[PDB]
Amino acid sequence: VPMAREPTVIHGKREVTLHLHPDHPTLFSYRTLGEDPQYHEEWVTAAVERTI
Amino acid sequence: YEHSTVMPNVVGFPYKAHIERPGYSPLTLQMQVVETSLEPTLNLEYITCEYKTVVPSPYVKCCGASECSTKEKPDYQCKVYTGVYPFMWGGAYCFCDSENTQLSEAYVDRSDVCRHDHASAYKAHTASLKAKVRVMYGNVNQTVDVYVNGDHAVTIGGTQFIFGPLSSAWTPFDNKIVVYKDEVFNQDFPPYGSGQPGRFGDIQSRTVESNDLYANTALKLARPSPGMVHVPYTQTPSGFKYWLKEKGTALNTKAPFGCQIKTNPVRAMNCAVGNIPVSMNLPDSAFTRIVEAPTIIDLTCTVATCTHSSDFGGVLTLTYKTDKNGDCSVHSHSNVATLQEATAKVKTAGKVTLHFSTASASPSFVVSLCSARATCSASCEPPKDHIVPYAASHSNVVFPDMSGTALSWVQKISGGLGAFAIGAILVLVVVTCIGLRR
Ligand SMILES: *[C@@H]1O[C@H](CO)[C@@H](O[C@@H]2O[C@H](CO)[C@@H](O[C@@H]3O[C@H](CO)[C@@H](O)[C@H](O)[C@@H]3O)[C@H](O)[C@H]2NC(C)=O)[C@H](O)[C@H]1NC(C)=O
Ligand SMILES: *[C@@H]1O[C@H](CO)[C@@H](O[C@@H]2O[C@H](CO)[C@@H](O[C@@H]3O[C@H](CO)[C@@H](O)[C@H](O)[C@@H]3O)[C@H](O)[C@H]2NC(C)=O)[C@H](O)[C@H]1NC(C)=O
Repeated sequence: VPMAREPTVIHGKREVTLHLHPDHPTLFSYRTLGEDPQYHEEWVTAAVERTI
Repeated sequence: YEHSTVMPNVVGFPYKAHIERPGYSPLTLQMQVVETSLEPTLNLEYITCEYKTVVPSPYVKCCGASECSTKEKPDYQCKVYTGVYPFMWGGAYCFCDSENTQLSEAYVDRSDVCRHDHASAYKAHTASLKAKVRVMYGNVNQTVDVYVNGDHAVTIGGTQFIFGPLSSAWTPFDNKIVVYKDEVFNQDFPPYGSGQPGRFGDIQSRTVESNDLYANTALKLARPSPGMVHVPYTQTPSGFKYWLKEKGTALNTKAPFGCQIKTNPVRAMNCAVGNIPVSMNLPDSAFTRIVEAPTIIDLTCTVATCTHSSDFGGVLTLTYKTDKNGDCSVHSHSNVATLQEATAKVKTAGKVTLHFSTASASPSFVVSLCSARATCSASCEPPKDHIVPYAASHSNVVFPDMSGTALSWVQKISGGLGAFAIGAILVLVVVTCIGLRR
């Protein structure tokens, strides 16, 4: 199976802006590892821009 | 010499323990948690997998009649039809024009590959914690594996270690669990014998090799179309295939405290919560006689730079006066600051350096080199990097010292106001006394 490219990170004040460049539908998901996490998962298809 | 302490259940945290025997020089141990495993206890309920419909060939009994016979098969269905006039490639047999019958038969059965692709329904309770701890002191390295409960003693170089039960009793697994390959789902599955068609658990088996089977898929037969032999039927699609497409999320991407869920066996690893009490029993060979340890007098502490960052962003300098050169044990008696080294090289020059990390604007703590004591105060500026890829190495204590700048200003203002109020009280009391003495 192929491995997708590493996304570009942009640091901020307790925030990360993340650039995504997929070639084909990939699954992107994140969670905050605290007491009460904040879920997410998605099927990225084209170039997007997400803040985490 | 028995001892006890508590260590945080955070992987990679450099915990250091101080032992002060009154007949020997102080000793410092290092304990680090490398790996943990929360192991729940599971009871199997039933096994679900895709089904397969078995439809035998029809038996066209003609110039006569047939009667349906009951059988003990899962979701069995049988009917007899009247008036069929079947056709085949060479022509139509069954001479009798209308006095023919066809018997249809069908039932459900477990699929061929159910023993490679199935979902399990479990009940989880009473998790058991297991850990792997690395300890070093003096010249003794080594890692050990320990059950984290008060009934397992492991000996590491002549020292007996007992790791007590966890402070908290929190588990990420609910009462009911559905396990599929390497994914764990917090799901409420229907009871055995009460499955509904089209959803999860339409067919259930008590075990993968068990002979019994309960299937409810609403299999229904229909009358064949005239002049053909096909045994029509209708059936609600499989519930397992449906569950595969709309199960939704998981526990691997949902668990709190940032701990990965794995399978075979079901466990939750590196899952930081609570405290781990430690009970120890050391022999006399580990300590050093006080005569052999160098004597340290006139210990003073100074700070060069301080930045309360996640990594060790502080430099400390100790000045002293000794008679001989050897090895001391270095420890900090407050959790506001964590030292990087546990032992230092003492020399007749009289200067040693240490590294510490803090999370408060104005830290204040007491540091000991062998038997001497000293008090350190520092002014620390915030760091500039917004985000780092490594965990914090401090205890995350923010409250500044009472001698800090902000607290000093608060003290000054409070003292001024208190002096004003005291003067008010004195004037009022003097006036009242003069009035009463009249
Ligand atoms: C060869 O073909 C002849 C076609 O006539 C077959 O004769 C049919 O035999 C069946 C079997 O007995 C008869 O059915 C019977 O019908 C009466 C009512 O008429 C009913 O009371 C009986 O209980 C039974 O169902 C059928 O009537 C008869 N055909 C005719 C036109 O009378 C014969 O069976 C065939 N040979 C073989 C070996 O199948
Ligand atoms: C007790 O034993 C452990 C394991 O043998 C020691 O940890 C090991 O320390 C050495 C360096 O002294 C590490 O080697 C270096 O690791 C870095 C990691 O980036 C690598 O880039 C270097 O090329 C070099 O291989 C070794 O990795 C490390 N082992 C583990 C599992 O982390 C430990 O130092 C011993 N205790 C004492 C007091 O020395």
